[PDB]
Amino acid sequence: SMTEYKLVVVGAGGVGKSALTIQLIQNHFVDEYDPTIEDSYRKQVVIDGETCLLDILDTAGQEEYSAMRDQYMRTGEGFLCVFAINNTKSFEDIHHYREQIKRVKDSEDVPMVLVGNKSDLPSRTVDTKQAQDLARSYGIPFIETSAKTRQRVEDAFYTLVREIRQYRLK
Ligand SMILES: O=C1c2cc(cnc2NCc2ccc(O)cc2)S(=O)(=O)NC2=[SH]c3c(Cl)ccc(O)c3N2CCCCCN1[C@H]1CC[C@]2(CCCN2)CC1
Ligand SMILES: Nc1nc2c(ncn2[C@@H]2O[C@H](COP(=O)(O)OP(=O)(O)O)[C@@H](O)[C@H]2O)c(=O)[nH]1
Ligand SMILES: [Mg+2]
Repeated sequence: SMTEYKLVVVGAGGVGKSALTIQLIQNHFVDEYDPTIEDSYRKQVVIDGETCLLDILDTAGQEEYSAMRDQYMRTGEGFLCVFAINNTKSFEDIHHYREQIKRVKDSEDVPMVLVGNKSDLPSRTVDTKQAQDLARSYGIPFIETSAKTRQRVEDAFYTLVREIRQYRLK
């Protein structure tokens, strides 16, 4: 009695895609993780009484054109779109990742969660209000996380599972 969920973590270089994924799977914070390493991680968790197998792809994709990135966006069921709260450019980049995914899916309606990572850093440049407004405009949840302190790390991934589960009924 198990359900699979294929999750893809996307976002600009250095926002904490790897740190978030490794904190969820391995319960440690990576200080200086090779920016080019792209790996999948599988873990069983219980969410809302369901035993879930999470298959998570940690992407490191800054290529403009990539057959393999199109393939993982076709295969992925839900997308964690991560920016860093101290990097305005990473926040502006979200629009481009969302557009790429909608194009591959040929759908305006795709399970996504907006994640503002590095909430432990004091010098914020992205107002929580702007991030909430962007998420509202996309019709998706918004969560602020810290891969360093584990704040809302499970919540971000488990919220994305909940989004996928609900879309499966629509
Ligand atoms: O070759 C790709 C790999 C496989 C694929 C896509 N991108 C991959 N790497 C990222 C990449 C590679 C080349 C490139 O030019 C651009 C991006 S795939 O579509 O054929 N397989 C997918 S899509 C996917 C989603 Cl959407 C969610 C969860 C998944 O597990 C998943 N998978 C299967 C695993 C992908 C693992 C990333 N890899 C390798 C696989 C082999 C290895 C070495 C040993 C075990 N892990 C290194 C990582
Ligand atoms: N302070 C803080 N640093 C973080 C956080 N997440 C990641 N980092 C750091 O930011 C850098 C980039 O993280 P990484 O996970 O490699 O980013 P990726 O390129 O998106 O995979 C590393 O130096 C991490 O230690 C966070 O929540 N808080
Ligand atoms: Mg990385």
